[PDB]
Amino acid sequence: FKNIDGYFKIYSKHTPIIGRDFPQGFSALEPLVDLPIGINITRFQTLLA
Amino acid sequence: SKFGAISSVLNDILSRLDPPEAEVQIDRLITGRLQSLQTYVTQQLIRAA
Amino acid sequence: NDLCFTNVYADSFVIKGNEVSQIAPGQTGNIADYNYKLPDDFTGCVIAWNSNKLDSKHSGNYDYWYRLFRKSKLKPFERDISTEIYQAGNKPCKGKGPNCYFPLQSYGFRPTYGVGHQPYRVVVLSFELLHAPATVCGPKKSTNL
Amino acid sequence: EVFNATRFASVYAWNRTRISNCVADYSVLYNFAPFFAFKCYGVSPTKLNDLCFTNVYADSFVIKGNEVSQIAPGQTGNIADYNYKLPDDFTGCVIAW
Ligand SMILES: *[C@@H]1O[C@H](CO)[C@@H](O)[C@H](O)[C@H]1NC(C)=O
Ligand SMILES: *[C@@H]1O[C@H](CO)[C@@H](O)[C@H](O)[C@H]1NC(C)=O
Ligand SMILES: *[C@@H]1O[C@H](CO)[C@@H](O)[C@H](O)[C@H]1NC(C)=O
Repeated sequence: FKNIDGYFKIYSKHTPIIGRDFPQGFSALEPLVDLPIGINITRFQTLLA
Repeated sequence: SKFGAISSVLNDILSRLDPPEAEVQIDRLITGRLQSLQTYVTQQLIRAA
Repeated sequence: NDLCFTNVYADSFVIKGNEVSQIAPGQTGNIADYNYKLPDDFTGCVIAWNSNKLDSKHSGNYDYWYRLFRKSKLKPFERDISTEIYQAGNKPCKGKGPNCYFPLQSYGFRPTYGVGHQPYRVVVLSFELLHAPATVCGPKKSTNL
Repeated sequence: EVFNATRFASVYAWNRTRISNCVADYSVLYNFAPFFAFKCYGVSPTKLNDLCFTNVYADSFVIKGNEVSQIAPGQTGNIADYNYKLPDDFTGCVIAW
């Protein structure tokens, strides 16, 4: 996620990789949504299930 | 050489004028200094030949 | 009316006469530095028309507001809506009076002011002339490829 | 000596002091008076210690409370019309304590 001049950009790629942890083989990221938020972001938090 | 600008010192022009007006003067300085460097490089080429 | 714009942003507000000269890409003044700041690479239009028939009345009208006291600068296209008293000296003072100033003062308008003091209704338009799927157009034409 | 004076002239005869050949430090102004109206028009109260000027005029006069708000460019009143009129194009500051 990035917030240059607003325009929130979300990149992603879903694949069942080897599954130990962060892989070593290279993988690309395909942008999914690019939406102009145009606000002030300073802190970040994640939700659960 | 002021090259047709207000002053000859980049740190003076930057610290004295705002960005969007000092842009013209710094562009003039770029066009002059880089042309001088180009002439020097060409003369070096001839001397090297 | 012969272009395509991905997104159009229409800001709106009421300001005085000299502030119209103030409002411009990267300018100076408390309005341009603590109230509203445009990006240096602004691509859009500014619109200003004197409006003393809705923003003025007998006995005055002080409903409008503007900020003169803010700790730092405004970044382009930010708000900051807040009522926090400016710190003067070193006092953590919270209130009105000496060395404790209200951040924003009234922008009061009356039917009888000078031209530079007359309500100047200003609306600005922001455009994004970049490579993206556009939304808004004018006369549309289409021929077979 | 302009803010430690004891006989600030009246508004009808406003003393005008020509300030020349000096370094304008505004901290001596900040520590001398617990201000109540430090509004500026052409510059910023904070943005003044880093600016150069050709000449400075300090007009000093003691006046009533509402007349403080009266004193401003493009104003009216018994003081703004007959005693002291601030030009609409004024580049300076007023200080009231
Ligand atoms: C974003 O919010 C923080 C915390 O209120 C503030 O310090 C910062 O200046 C803000 N950025 C803006 C409004 O550009
Ligand atoms: C006058 O100067 C003296 C000496 O620094 C100081 O103590 C006093 O507060 C000053 N008074 C005014 C009104 O400036
Ligand atoms: C202005 O101040 C000076 C200070 O020496 C004084 O001599 C002069 O009489 C004052 N003028 C008025 C109008 O009070």
